[PDB]
Amino acid sequence: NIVLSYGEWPEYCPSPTRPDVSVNRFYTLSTKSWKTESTGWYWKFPDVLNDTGVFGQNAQFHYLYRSGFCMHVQCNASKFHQGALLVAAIPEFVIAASSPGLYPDFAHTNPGKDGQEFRDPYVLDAGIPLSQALIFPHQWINLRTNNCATIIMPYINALPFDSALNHSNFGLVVIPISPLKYCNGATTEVPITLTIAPLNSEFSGLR
Amino acid sequence: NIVLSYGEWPEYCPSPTRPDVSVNRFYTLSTKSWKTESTGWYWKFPDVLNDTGVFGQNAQFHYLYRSGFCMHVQCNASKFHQGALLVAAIPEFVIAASSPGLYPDFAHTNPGKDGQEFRDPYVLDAGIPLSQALIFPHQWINLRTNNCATIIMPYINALPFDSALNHSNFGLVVIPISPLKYCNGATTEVPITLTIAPLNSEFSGLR
Amino acid sequence: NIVLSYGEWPEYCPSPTRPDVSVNRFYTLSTKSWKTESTGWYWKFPDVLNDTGVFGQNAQFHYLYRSGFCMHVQCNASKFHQGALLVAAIPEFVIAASSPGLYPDFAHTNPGKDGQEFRDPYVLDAGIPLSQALIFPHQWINLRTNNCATIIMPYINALPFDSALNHSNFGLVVIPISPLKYCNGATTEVPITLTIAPLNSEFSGLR
Amino acid sequence: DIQMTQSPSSLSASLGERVSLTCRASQDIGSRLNWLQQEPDGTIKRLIYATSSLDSGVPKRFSGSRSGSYYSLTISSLESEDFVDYYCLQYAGFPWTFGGGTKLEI
Amino acid sequence: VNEASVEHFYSRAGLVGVVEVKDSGTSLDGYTVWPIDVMGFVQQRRKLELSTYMRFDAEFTFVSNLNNSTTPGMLLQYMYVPPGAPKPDSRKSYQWQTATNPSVFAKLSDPPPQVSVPFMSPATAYQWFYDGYPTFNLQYGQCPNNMMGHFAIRTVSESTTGKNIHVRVYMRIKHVRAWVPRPLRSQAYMVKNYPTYSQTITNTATDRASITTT
Amino acid sequence: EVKLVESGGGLVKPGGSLKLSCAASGFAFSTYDMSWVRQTPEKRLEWVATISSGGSYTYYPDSVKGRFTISRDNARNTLYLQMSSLRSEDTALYYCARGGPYDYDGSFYTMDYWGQGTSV
Amino acid sequence: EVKLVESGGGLVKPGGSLKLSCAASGFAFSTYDMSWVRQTPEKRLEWVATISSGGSYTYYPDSVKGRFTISRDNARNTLYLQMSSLRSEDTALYYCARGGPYDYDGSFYTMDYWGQGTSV
Amino acid sequence: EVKLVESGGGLVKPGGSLKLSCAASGFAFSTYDMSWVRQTPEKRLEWVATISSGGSYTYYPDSVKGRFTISRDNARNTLYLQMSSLRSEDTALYYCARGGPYDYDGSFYTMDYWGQGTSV
Amino acid sequence: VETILEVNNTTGTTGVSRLLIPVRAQNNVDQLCASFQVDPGRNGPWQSTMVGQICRYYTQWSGSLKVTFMFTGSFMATGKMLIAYTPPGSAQPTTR
Amino acid sequence: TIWYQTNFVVPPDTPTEANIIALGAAQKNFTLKLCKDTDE
Repeated sequence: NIVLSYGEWPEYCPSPTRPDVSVNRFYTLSTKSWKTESTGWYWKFPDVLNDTGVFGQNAQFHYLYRSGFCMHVQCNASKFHQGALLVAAIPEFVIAASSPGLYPDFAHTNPGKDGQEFRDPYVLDAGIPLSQALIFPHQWINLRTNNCATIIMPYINALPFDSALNHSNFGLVVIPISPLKYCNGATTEVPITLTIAPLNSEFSGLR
Repeated sequence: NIVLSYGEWPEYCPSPTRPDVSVNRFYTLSTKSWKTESTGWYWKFPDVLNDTGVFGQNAQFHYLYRSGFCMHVQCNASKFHQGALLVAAIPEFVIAASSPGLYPDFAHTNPGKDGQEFRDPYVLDAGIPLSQALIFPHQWINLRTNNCATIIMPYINALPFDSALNHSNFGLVVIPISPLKYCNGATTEVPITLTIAPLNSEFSGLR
Repeated sequence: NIVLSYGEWPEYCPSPTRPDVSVNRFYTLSTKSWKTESTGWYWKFPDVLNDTGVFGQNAQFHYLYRSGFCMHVQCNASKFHQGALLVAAIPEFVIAASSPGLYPDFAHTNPGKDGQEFRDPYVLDAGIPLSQALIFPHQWINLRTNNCATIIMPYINALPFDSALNHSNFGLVVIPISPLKYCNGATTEVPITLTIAPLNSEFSGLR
Repeated sequence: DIQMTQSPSSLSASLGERVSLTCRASQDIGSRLNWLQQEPDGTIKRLIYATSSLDSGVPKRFSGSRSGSYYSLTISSLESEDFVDYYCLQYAGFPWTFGGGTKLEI
Repeated sequence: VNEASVEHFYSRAGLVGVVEVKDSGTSLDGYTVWPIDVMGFVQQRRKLELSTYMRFDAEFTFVSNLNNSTTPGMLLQYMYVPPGAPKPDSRKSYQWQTATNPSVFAKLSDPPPQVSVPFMSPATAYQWFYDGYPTFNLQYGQCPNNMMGHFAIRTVSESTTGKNIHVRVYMRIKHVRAWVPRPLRSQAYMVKNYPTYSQTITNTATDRASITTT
Repeated sequence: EVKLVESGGGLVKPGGSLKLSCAASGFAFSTYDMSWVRQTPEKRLEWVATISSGGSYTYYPDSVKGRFTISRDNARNTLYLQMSSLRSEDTALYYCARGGPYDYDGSFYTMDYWGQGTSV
Repeated sequence: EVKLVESGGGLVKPGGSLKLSCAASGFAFSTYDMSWVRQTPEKRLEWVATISSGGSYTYYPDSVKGRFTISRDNARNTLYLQMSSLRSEDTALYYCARGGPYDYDGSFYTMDYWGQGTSV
Repeated sequence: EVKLVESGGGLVKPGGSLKLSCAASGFAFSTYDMSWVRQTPEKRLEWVATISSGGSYTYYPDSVKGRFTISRDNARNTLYLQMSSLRSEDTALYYCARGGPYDYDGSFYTMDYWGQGTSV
Repeated sequence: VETILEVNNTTGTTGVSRLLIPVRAQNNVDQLCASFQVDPGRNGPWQSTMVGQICRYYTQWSGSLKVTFMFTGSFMATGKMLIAYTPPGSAQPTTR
Repeated sequence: TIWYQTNFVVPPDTPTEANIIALGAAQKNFTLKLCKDTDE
């Protein structure tokens, strides 16, 4: 049940430093407490790793970069818990401000490895409506059937290679459509875990 | 686990209007709240459909009739709910009064599509004892193992064809032997659903 | 998942009264309430049956004896119950006293068919530490995965035949490592059942 | 605010009569108008939610209804324990305003 | 089918900008520069912002005339300043002669001139949404590899003529191929070049009285 | 716990009506069959009335048999008992408790937990 | 039951601070969005303030809009409401109840169960 | 909540017996190991006695060690504590709380929630 | 043969409760639960393992170990834990 | 080290404190050398 985005596994550009399972490991980021008042989160594609382990050394100390990903979200929820998530990968996710000041803060366009909570998830923070977000690659997390969502994303960009600290290809959004609910005497914060695994990564332009 | 009554599928009398999947659909009657104080219900065989959809037009506007049925009872119960039903089909179920006035009211012998709640389920409202009702075709509904009961009933009568608005062949009884129980904070009325599907129906004597 | 002790089924000493399924039945002893304050229990190998049914007649009215066993422990626990048992069979389980009077009471070295509750389960009541008790044949009872433990034990002794009312070969200990826990409104005493079945028994020296 | 207000500031009927208290909204508030019953000195209980459905415990004598911009409440036969205050509350207009009162007499 | 395809969805050349060669009164310019912009009108923007990457060449037509619809014999020069050539700055300027900037010399009283600009972009395709910063707040999401050029239009004259010339640039998208479909913009467009919306959200679907009414 | 509390009693002229409330919680008041017991001034507890586990059946002893009218809210968690035209020798501490001849799986909680008892 | 109780009110000089407690139990006070309603001496219930279901969002009407400061303990099962420099015509029985514009699956318990109301 | 309440104290002549009740609810009073703590008039809380989670084991400090006799109903949800021939300097507010050296999965609720304390 | 480690060996904790690692609810994320060195033959949690005792009957040893963990909570209880191993060179990591 | 990755979530009516039990061993490549007495 791994949603292979656009039906394309990430591949090596035919014939650059091609790392291996040392960098192609499973980075398990911090968990995020899913509450009822929760609105959502989003992580940029390579910005979520630019300061985490070996991938943070291969990205900053280089000039060109391309790689897929293996985003994998899991929710350690009970059986008396109810709710639903929409886990979608948005290519070229461009964040927009909200004028009653015109341009998004840098903390909101490159949140790091912690993600930025949505301020208006109904409009995906990008003007476009959340109702049509399913046109992107996505997978539902419905606590009554399954609590896992794996998305395989290739490298989607115009140029073959591009910068890794400036241009963030996509953004993994996680939005609760049906809010969390539970009777008294339960874990009031369902944890959400995210695992990343760069697939077929490449690099160029050392130092 | 479909209890084929007397080991005979309903069949067409060899060679009359023989209807099709237009009438051989799944009539889903109203649900009935199963409570602890509940005693039981019973529906006559063709009287439960004589005013429901196409079967109500083919029965009233005719003179002869014969058909089997596919009675199918389901109970949308939780897992902390306990209880047990006895779902039996009683050929020639004749209701009896209870003198301390001598003959059953018409509302009690042809209840319609709503069924009539038993007034003395221990004696099946017919003198005969409930303990021996298992000699009829039956299937248990025990909420700890399964909440479904399907009974396939052929056409059981002396004459080949008979009236549809006067003679009601059998009656589907549903009696709770072990009453429903639950701790505080649960759905206090387990719903019971009944689905009917005439099998190999025939008609004659139009208008 | 039957832990065959030391990889040896109990066998008949090659060529004595060799009983059959009359004695090779399933003796189901009394249950024991497992509480939170519970420390453990232990039953000697042939002493647990020397007063139970036919085996109590073949053992007392004889002079030599040898047999394996099929100890089988089960815990009728709910799904909201948590805890863990360590079910181990200890060959030559010798009980020790605890001086601040020097020798164990007879009630503690031959408890009968009721078992003796441990007074210091951390040291197995025998000086040796419980942490290393897993070197013996054992099986865990973890209420979150399974509530059954079957141990097949051959006849472990120096001489071929030995007395049955004096020398008790082993002792089946049952110790809760992770104590039982439950929220309010549950069965406050999980029951533990033990089933015994002598395998390939023999006897000699009648009366 | 939408300022949904009740027309009868005070009414008086018999123990077998059928009172009809209204609450005339100004703007479009949809079917998001509730009725809150207040004791003479105690707390304020709820009667109707979404203008139509009784609460989990309210008797059968009460019932809600909708008619254009004239959201109203009608008691069946005005049994005892009814000559108390009444309020209409809507949660469409975000200021979440209220009405007046319909303290019944006899 | 064959009428819902992406090749037909972007056909039917439409007006992409109304430029005016102000030449009379207090605006004696005699020339005007129009930076080629596709997302000039909301109607075309919302359609182009359905995909992420798109690759297409364009055909430009210039329907020019005076301000009373009359088309005299006045000569006009349509100079295409490529993406990365200095733009003119006056009626009489050296840039109007550079042989690297193709020019079209047609008159007002002639069939509208029609040229065909090729796919002018460094990358593989145009990028309407560029998450990231260029030049490794006033820079987020501004891709510089989408500039197609400039169309400078002047009346070939010596002194001021005294006649304003309104030009209506018409662009047709050919050979279009789109990638990575996106949800159609729901909120308004508060400012150009940015996806900025306003605080007061507007629900996509119209609001009815109750959930159970048709 | 099975916390039942009786309230709503007091003096009344012979001939009229005076209800009684037995609002109880801490247990599923939708499956148990409750009943009413009267403790007269002579300290002799006599059965007053009963109600099924769904408020549909009722056994009235010869004490009222047509005068007292029991009920069951079952949603506001209350128990009603009417005193329509009470007799002269009808003053008692009307207790309320569980237990009922209906609810087939009964005969176990027959007046297991009681209330407090309000005088009249 | 949804048992809410307000307490912590009383007299105070115009200009200062006086908090208010709405400690409630019997229901999951970690998923419901509560709010505060004021019942003035004119018997006109006006909205005072609200709080999200996690104590992160807040809508302040034009009554305070900068003066009152609501909060939510959410662990000691309490609800706070500040009265920073209360105005002259600000005396009321500050009720507290459920209901909130947040908590998407709302609009059902909009002030379903109420408290008791403490005067000032 | 862990609602514990102490009651059953008062004056008594030096030399006799005077029990004490710590009936508690709102939590499983069949798995927690409770204990008794005394708050002397000098405002110095001293340990009095303890009881295992099943009423089988007991550690008596040097304060009584043979005089006080603790117990546990465990079915009526109560906690007992005897005062057999109390000494002269034995007056205190005998609190009761959770916490016990038994119940291997302990050391977490060590006097987490307390009672009210009855004087003597 | 696997035996238990007294991982909870701490001043005060007595009895069998020294063999248990407490995993509770209100332990916020990225917090530390337990830690123990891998040294079968130095005074510590390994001192109650069949390896931790035999290795004290010898002078030198070398090989690979294994630490099987077992959760003893309710069946309905869910969650996730991170179990990290640090080579002898580095020190105990400070954050998750 | 054992780190709390996520929280500890439970449905209602369920204990909120569990235990982890660790078991140690030696793989098939273990070796011993120079037998000597112990220090108890």
